[PDB]
Amino acid sequence: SLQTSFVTLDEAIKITNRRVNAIEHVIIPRIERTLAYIITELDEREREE
Amino acid sequence: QVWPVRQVRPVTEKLPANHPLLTGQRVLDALFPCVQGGTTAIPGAFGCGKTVISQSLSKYSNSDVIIYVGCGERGNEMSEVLRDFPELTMEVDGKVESIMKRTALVANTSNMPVAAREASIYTGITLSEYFRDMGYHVSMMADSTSRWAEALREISGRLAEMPADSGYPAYLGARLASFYERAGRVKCLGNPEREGSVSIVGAVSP
Amino acid sequence: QVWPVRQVRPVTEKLPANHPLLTGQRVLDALFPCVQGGTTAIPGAFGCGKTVISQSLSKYSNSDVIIYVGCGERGNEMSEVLRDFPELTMEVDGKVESIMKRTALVANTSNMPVAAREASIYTGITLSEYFRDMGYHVSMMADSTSRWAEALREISGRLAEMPADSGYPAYLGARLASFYERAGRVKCLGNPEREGSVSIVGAVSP
Repeated sequence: SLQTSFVTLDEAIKITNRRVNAIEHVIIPRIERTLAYIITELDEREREE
Repeated sequence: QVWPVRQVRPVTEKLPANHPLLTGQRVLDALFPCVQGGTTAIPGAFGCGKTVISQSLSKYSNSDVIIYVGCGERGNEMSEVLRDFPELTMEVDGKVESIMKRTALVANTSNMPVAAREASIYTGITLSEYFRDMGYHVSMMADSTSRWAEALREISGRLAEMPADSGYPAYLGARLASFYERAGRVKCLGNPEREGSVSIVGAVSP
Repeated sequence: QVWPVRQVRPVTEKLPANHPLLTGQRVLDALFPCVQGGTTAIPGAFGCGKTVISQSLSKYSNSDVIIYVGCGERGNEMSEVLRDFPELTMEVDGKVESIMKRTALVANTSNMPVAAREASIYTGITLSEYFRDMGYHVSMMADSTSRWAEALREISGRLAEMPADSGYPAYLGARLASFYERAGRVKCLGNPEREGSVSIVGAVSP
């Protein structure tokens, strides 16, 4: 019982660790880069006005 | 004697820095030293601790004179240095002599005019220049540089300039570079051919 | 023949496209083709150097005459094309002749005067129009129209008009539309009943 639960736990832990790795190292950079772009465009428009 | 502010008194020559800046704290000295006559940047945050370096530099230091400037500060540091006149005394001769004799204070609140805040930072360099001409070694505490940047932004807004970047004017970086040009070890016009140095420690509040 | 540059040459009637414009690259021919007499745009940031794509278009093409014009590029582009075209040679119905005999150049580097560029583009379209009346197919590629836009911005700004969008004038759109409108496959006006055609390959610099 112990070792069967151990291997199932290993499967679960590797998949969830992979998921958190993916979301953290993928989703965020695009988000803050778009934040930089949007603030830059807003400031440019204001200076032109 | 009367000396205008927006320039540098000429010096005979600049020599390379060749002596460490002594610091009482062993950390920041044997790991990340600062050379005498150099330029340093320290961050500034509410409660992180800035007096820990200022007091140690004022008391325990190979420097000859201290000058503290700033804009938009409180009277609390002023009363602190008042109390440190007897307390943080250095016993070079085994006796209590006040750091007042070895230091000069200048501070401004936010009630003061914008140009006063703008020009106090230049004034610090002017005083340090006057004392480095004497053949001495100076240390500058250019507190609250971000407040100086805001004062310059306000001045430009008054004069109706274009917001080059983030509201700040165009020439901020050039002015900062000119400000930090005034440092290092030098030797000035005279008969005995003395030598001196000037170091800067600008606080930055991101 | 003395001919004003800003006035359209009269024609008989307009006609659709029927024949494909040859493209050397497998891509842009089997995927995004262009017609012999249409209009194309190639916006692309720096680094790519799409000028070489323009060179490939001029070098090989099923057209009859090729006219290259320059707007604020470097003389080195001229250097490649002038050095290379005399070397290159091809035949159609017998003897082989260098492709330099079937091409015309209008060089204009950025060091040249600013306002001259507008003129240069207009002379280019005029030359291609005259050869359109000849009863041929002429593919032109104009490089760096953004330089023309900047020059127009600059003449306006110096003349002190009120900028419309991004600092550029209020009439860039109509001017560009009219400049591109001089194109298409038409039927000439003559008893020998020629059939002319002209296409444009404008290059945009984001």
